[PDB]
Amino acid sequence: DILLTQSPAILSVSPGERVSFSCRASQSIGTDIHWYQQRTNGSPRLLIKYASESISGIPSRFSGSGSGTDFTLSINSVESEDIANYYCQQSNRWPFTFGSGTKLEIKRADAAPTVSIFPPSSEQLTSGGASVVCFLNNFYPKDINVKWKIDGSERQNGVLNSWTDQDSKDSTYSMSSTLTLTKDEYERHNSYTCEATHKTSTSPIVKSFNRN
Amino acid sequence: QVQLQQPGAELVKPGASVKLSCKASGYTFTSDWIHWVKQRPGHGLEWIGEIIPSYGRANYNEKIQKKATLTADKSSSTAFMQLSSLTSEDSAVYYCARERGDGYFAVWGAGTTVTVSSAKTTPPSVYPLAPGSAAQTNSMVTLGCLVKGYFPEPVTVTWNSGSLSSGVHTFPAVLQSDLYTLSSSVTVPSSSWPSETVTCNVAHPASSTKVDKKIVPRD
Amino acid sequence: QVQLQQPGAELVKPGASVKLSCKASGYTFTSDWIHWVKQRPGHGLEWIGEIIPSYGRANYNEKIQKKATLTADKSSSTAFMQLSSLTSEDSAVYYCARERGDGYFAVWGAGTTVTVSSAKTTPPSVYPLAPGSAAQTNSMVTLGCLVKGYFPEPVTVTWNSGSLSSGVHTFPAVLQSDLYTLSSSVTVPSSSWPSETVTCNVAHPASSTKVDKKIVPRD
Amino acid sequence: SALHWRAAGAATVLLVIVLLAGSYLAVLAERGAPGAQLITYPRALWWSVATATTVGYGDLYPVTLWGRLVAVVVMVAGITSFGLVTAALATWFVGREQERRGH
Ligand code: NA
Ligand code: NA
Repeated sequence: DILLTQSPAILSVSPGERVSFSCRASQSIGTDIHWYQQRTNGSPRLLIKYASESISGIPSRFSGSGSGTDFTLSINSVESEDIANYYCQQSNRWPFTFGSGTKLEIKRADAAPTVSIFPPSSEQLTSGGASVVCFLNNFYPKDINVKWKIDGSERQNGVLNSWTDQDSKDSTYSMSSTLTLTKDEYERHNSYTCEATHKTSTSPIVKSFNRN
Repeated sequence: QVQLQQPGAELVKPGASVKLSCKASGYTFTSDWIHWVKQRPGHGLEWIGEIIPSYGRANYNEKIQKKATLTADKSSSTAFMQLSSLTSEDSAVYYCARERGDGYFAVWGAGTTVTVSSAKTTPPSVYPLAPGSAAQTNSMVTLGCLVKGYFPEPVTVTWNSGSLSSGVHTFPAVLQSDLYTLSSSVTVPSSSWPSETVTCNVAHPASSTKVDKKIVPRD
Repeated sequence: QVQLQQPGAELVKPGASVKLSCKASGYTFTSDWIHWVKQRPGHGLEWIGEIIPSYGRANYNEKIQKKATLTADKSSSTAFMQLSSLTSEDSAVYYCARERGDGYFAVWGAGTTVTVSSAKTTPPSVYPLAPGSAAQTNSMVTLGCLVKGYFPEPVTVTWNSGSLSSGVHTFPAVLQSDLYTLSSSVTVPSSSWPSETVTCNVAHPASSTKVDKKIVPRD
Repeated sequence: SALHWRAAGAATVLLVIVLLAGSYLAVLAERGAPGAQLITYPRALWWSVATATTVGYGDLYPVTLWGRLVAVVVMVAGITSFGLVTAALATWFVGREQERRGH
């Protein structure tokens, strides 16, 4: 069993630069190695077969290097679409083995979030449920704090937050905040506010709606 | 065209067994090998096995426990994986891949999201999200729809049946009391909506349900 | 005799392309291989490629980006290197070398000093440097000439057309506002100068200019 | 079209089939054994060519029983072929020597 080691784990780079992922085998394997790209939720995609040989359909930016134990996958002019996990796979001896993987990350310019508040639908209210959804879209860096206020008073219970991995469209991040309350709780309150605190602005970017 | 086809999701009770399918079109040689790869949430890829359909000889990863058993139907060009006595550690996405017998796996399958739990299958609750009458807009307007109260993963969310794609974020699900919850957002030029119809398409393969909901402004 | 011949310098604008030449005399077999080596300022040697002129098959370093493309003219015994889309990282000395196909590079070229910048070519300003009437001498007398206001590198400085060599220091150029500046010194026995003529020869290949200036005492 | 020339052609044709089948069978036999190198068809092909010509490179050799049985079949077929060519060549030269002396 050939052990493959991909160092480092996470790799950060500037946009338009050259990048290089290394994959080392436990013993000499010649050129019997293959690279795969896998984005979020998607299935693995073959990039470079037999160390250097390219697959048609694959961008000319991708090129493979190395023989023996040291192997390298390189991208010239790294763009948003390249943000993914990268896997090396050997075929020298049985059984076939994969590398741990290397995640590519793009360090871009700072971006302010696109805050949007949404009242619960009347369809949800028909079933007797209430949820105020607030999106924070296309911000950089990923570090952001979301604050919920009801009628001016802070709320913590029922808040569920979900973050996205770096977006393959524009190299940014997005968060979704969901404040879940019972219909009865929603009916006895007036205003609901979604605050966003980010590195780009010292003042909290807020969005508010009244139930009236 | 899409070569390999797998069921989206499979729900299994702890201790019970499951057979996974993988049919293939296009070029299907006698020399072809169908492999199976295991990927746990936030983990790397893990080779489990391989089988040549034309002879039926299968090989298995002996490093991990041999939970699987590989068989193949010749006439239908479909490969199968029989997994039995499953624990929580078996809850993973399972891929099938075509290997021409020359090392690399050229074409991959969609993946079967297998969840090992005692809970029952729940269809999703799709609710639209339109901007409040108090909030204003500029050149772009952001819309969305909420998906909540379903089990298990995953759900496929597209906009206008996938035709609308640029500027769409589908946020990862959160688990709370045996039920998942996620949201998807879409950003279109302010001029287009709602004079041009916008609809999110949500598919839940575990309950075999697909529902559509058009985004309309608040009253 | 000098086997391989290269142009001294080549100026290229950022993003533009350039072809580099390398002709060879002496023994020129069919089995011969012409390589190309890259050396950045204060850096090691870096193999880029190789080509057999008699067949035209070329091989390139895949570790770094394939910027170059190798071709060869048979009748003239000249090898070429086509480099395109150049950045500041491409600013280096490029050698060509003859390899008999047995590993080592026996004979090397002079090297082409390629500079990637948007600035224009500037001929040098050569001014002589004679000792001041206040300063005295002993057994040896040190003279010199200043080279300033030129772009880009390099410049070839010799004394009495290279015939005078022992005790000569040619100082490295300094860059200031898109223009280089250097100096060269010569130390001769006090008896010789100026009863015997002393002249520094400055050549600037980028502007294709060569100028001479005889050192004479101050008034 | 004499026997020895027919047989040599038949042996050469047969050998190629033995090579191709031999490559295919090697892969099917080797896969499953941990550390096995003859697990890809193009690799096994050139292995067969080497093995048929009685040439071995390093540790490029089957580890399984059936894989080694395939190797035996490849080897025997290889030697039989290149032994049959010699025999066919010998028959041609002895025939002409019979004509050379008017026998
Ligand atoms: Na031998
Ligand atoms: Na040997």
